[PDB]
Order: sequence, then C-alpha cells, then structure tokens
Amino acid sequence: VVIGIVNNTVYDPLQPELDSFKEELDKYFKNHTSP
Amino acid sequence: VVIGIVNNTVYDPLQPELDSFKEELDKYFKNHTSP
Amino acid sequence: SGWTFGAGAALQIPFAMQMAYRFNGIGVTQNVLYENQKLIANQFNSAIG
Ligand SMILES: *[C@@H]1O[C@H](CO)[C@@H](O[C@@H]2O[C@H](CO)[C@@H](O[C@H]3O[C@H](CO)[C@@H](O)[C@H](O)[C@@H]3O)[C@H](O)[C@H]2NC(C)=O)[C@H](O)[C@H]1NC(C)=O
Ligand SMILES: *[C@@H]1O[C@H](CO)[C@@H](O[C@@H]2O[C@H](CO)[C@@H](O[C@H]3O[C@H](CO)[C@@H](O)[C@H](O)[C@@H]3O)[C@H](O)[C@H]2NC(C)=O)[C@H](O)[C@H]1NC(C)=O
Ligand SMILES: *[C@@H]1O[C@H](CO)[C@@H](O)[C@H](O)[C@H]1NC(C)=O
Ligand SMILES: *[C@@H]1O[C@H](CO)[C@@H](O)[C@H](O)[C@H]1NC(C)=O
Repeated sequence: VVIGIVNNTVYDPLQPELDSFKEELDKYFKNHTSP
Repeated sequence: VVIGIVNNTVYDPLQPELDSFKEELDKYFKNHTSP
Repeated sequence: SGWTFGAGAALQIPFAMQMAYRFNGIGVTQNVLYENQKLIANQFNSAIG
C-alpha cells in the first residue's frame, strides 16, 4: 500500500532473550541424557 | 474506583510468545522419553 | 523543507514525509497519510482547483 517503502530487518529484543533461554533449556536436556 | 468501567479481555503479546515456547519445551520432554 | 527554514538553515525532507509530520501534529498517526496518500493528494489538488 505504501509508496516508497524499503526492505530492512527489524530487530526484536524479546527474541535473543527467548533464544539464550532456549540454549539454557537445551543444555538441561543435553546433560539430562546422562543421569 | 472508576465510574462506568467495563469488563473485557486485555491480550498480552508476550504470552503466546511464551506459550509456543512451552510447546517447544514440552516436545523436547515428550521425545526425550524415548532415548 | 517544511518548518525547518523558519528555525535555522533549510533542511530538505520528502514532501510526503513532511505531511506525515503534520499529521502527527494534529494527533493522527502518520500511517493514516501513507495508507491514503493518493486520496489526500487528490483532495488537496481538487481544493486548490
Ligand atoms: C522487497 O522485499 C520483497 C520480499 O522479499 C520483494 O518481493 C519479491 O519480489 C520478487 C520480484 O517481484 C518476487 O519474485 C518472483 O516474481 C514472479 C512473481 O511475481 C515470479 O515469476 C518469479 O519466478 C519470482 O518467484 C518475489 O516472489 C517477491 N517476494 C514476495 C514475498 O512477494 C521485493 O521485490 C523487494 N523490493 C525492493 C524494491 O527491494
Ligand atoms: C465485571 O466483572 C467482575 C469480575 O467478574 C464482576 O464481579 C462479580 O460480581 C458478582 C455480583 O456482584 C459477584 O458474585 C457474588 O455476589 C455476592 C457477593 O457480593 C455473593 O453472595 C454471590 O453468591 C456471588 O458469589 C462476584 O463475586 C464478583 N467477582 C469478583 C471477582 O468480585 C462484575 O459484576 C462485572 N460487572 C459488570 C457490570 O460487568
Ligand atoms: C549436569 O547435571 C548435574 C546434576 O546431576 C549438575 O550438578 C551439573 O552442574 C550439570 N552440568 C552441566 C554441564 O549442565
Ligand atoms: C527426537 O530426538 C532426536 C534425537 O535423539 C531428533 O533427531 C529428532 O528430530 C526428535 N524428534 C522429534 C519429533 O522431536
């Protein structure tokens, strides 16, 4: 709809604050393979 | 306290962005029943 | 350059972005310009006529 709009990324600060919590979650599984 | 206030839902965009991360978390447990 | 030549040296801006700054000035969010720009221009062009 918008005349002259341009393509660029928009960053989300909630996303690496979710994703480093995926890496925390995932290390709980990868270690809890062992006990 | 407020005269004429009405009851309605207020949506939280942080909630399904947490809850679809519960469904990701939960599938890690449901599969990691098996190895 | 919109209001900028009044307050200092004239600073260029695209005219549709000047009109967006105006719309925010009257308390209408700038997307209401860009979603309607051809109509807003046709209304202005008709009004000048
Ligand atoms: C801004 O980003 C847009 C999203 O990436 C991009 O849209 C893409 O544009 C090309 C060219 O118009 C499309 O390519 C297809 O073109 C025709 C169908 O119209 C097909 O026959 C071709 O084989 C090819 O698949 C993309 O499909 C289209 N992507 C989307 C999601 O619609 C814009 O072109 C970008 N514009 C600028 C100025 O950066
Ligand atoms: C707006 O939503 C409110 C929350 O759901 C709602 O409050 C509820 O109102 C009823 C009626 O006043 C209460 O029902 C209780 O009434 C008496 C105690 O006052 C008891 O004897 C009854 O058995 C019954 O349990 C609810 O307890 C009350 N809920 C809360 C959390 O306080 C408003 O009525 C709604 N108002 C409008 C206009 O939509
Ligand atoms: C692995 O799990 C044990 C508990 O069984 C814990 O003490 C240890 O810190 C964990 N190590 C890693 C690398 O997560
Ligand atoms: C289940 O776990 C294995 C790794 O042991 C993985 O490769 C596979 O993609 C997982 N499948 C599902 C449905 O999560």
